Amino acid sequence: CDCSSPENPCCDAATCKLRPGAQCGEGLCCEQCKFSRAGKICRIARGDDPDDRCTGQSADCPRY
Amino acid sequence: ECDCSSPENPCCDAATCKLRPGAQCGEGLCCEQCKFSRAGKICRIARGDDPDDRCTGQSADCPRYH
Repeated sequence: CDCSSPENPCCDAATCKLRPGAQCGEGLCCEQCKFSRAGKICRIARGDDPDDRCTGQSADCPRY
Repeated sequence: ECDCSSPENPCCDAATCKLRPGAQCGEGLCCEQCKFSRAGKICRIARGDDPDDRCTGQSADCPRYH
């Protein structure tokens, strides 16, 4: 399934796959079942590291 | 807090539980030896007329194509 919970409205109940038009159902870079905009900051870094940012292409917040 | 779900994962420094030097990931269909898979690698086979899902080259998840 594309959603770990059957309560999640981002997935069609009948198939447990993403509902029509949906790109995601969870993650720091998921907003109303769509990918966050590319470059949205999703993890604050410390020391001299760059902040992590959303890809536009995925719902996880990857290491930059 | 941590970059790996399990302390056994060698992709993370044991002392900090953050990604070891040079690592980009520790898990996921688009993670290969603690590095992101190449952009466009197929990571989920689709059916009917759907495009297959592909790795981004900048994340370790396998996202829905768009």
